[PDB]
Amino acid sequence: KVQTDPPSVPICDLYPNGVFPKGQECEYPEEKKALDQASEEIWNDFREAAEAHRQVRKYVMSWIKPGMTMIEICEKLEDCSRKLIKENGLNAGLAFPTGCSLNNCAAHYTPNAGDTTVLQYDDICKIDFGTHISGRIIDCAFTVTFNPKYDTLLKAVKDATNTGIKCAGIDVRLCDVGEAIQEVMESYEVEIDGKTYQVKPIRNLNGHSIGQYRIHAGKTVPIIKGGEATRMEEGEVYAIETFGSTGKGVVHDDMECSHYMKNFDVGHVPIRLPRTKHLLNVINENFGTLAFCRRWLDRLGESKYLMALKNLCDLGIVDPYPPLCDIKGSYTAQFEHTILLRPTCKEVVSRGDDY
Ligand SMILES: [Co+2]
Ligand SMILES: [Co+2]
Repeated sequence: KVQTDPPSVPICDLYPNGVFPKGQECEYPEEKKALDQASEEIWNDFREAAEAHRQVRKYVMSWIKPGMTMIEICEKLEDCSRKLIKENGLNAGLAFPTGCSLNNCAAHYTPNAGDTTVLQYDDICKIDFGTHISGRIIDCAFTVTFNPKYDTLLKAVKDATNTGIKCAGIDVRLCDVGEAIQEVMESYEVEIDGKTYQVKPIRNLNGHSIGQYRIHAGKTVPIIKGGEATRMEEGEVYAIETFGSTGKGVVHDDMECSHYMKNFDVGHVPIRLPRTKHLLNVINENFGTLAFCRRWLDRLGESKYLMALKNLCDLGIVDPYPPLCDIKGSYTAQFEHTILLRPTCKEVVSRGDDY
């Protein structure tokens, strides 16, 4: 068909032949064309997930408004994402929980059950959500504001993310990408409520390579100078993300934890404790090595699971990822895209007409 008003038609039904739209293709800063075409089914899975991400976020920008609760915003977004990705166990679905981190919090907040937080006119909210097909993950994120006082801070971070995307390429050193991002970000000065700031990158947050069912595959993309001279390689996939702040430019763990994920390297572990065994089975069936949140356990009918969840964290089977925040009173912004380092070109697979 054509897509519906509030979106409800799965991306795979909009593109009947199984061939999905490319993202932005870029020259990097024969045999390789054969090598590129050999992985076409993989690129196509990323593109299906990226078109779902494009259509979901456009819909979100149409209705997100102060006065909504954070739970209402997350549930309305995730409902649409499940429909457009055509959720099907671990073959298609949500790759990680909807981040909606506010103000000084830069990442890894999503509400748990009972959270009464309401979105305000002066809030700066980072919407970070992920889709996948067959474990091929799109990690892409943007910042929502309603007061025009944050416009230059948003522009700084968007320009820095685009600079990291342009610098990236096969054989490029990851430390060079960081230096480049920081140079652009720090070229911006902003004025918010009568105080001026030079925008600083959050130095202990980073982009990351992506692997199959593995949001963090092991290499990190720094956003300040001073990092490793490890090179980017042909065939790798990266989330190029940057964060800018008016605070210290450093985040710490804060608030209640909502995001959790099985450690990718831990094998099978026999458990006899009944509630802990049941919860690990629930995680293995529904999430595998993809991240989840407490709201997603509640939705599956689980209750009284918090001690079993703590047990799995203390065993090192699951890791907790608490919200990461700069100092009180500071403002943080984020923009992110997923890029594929194909043999013939760099594709910014999650690029849209919006950002
Ligand atoms: Co992200
Ligand atoms: Co990311």
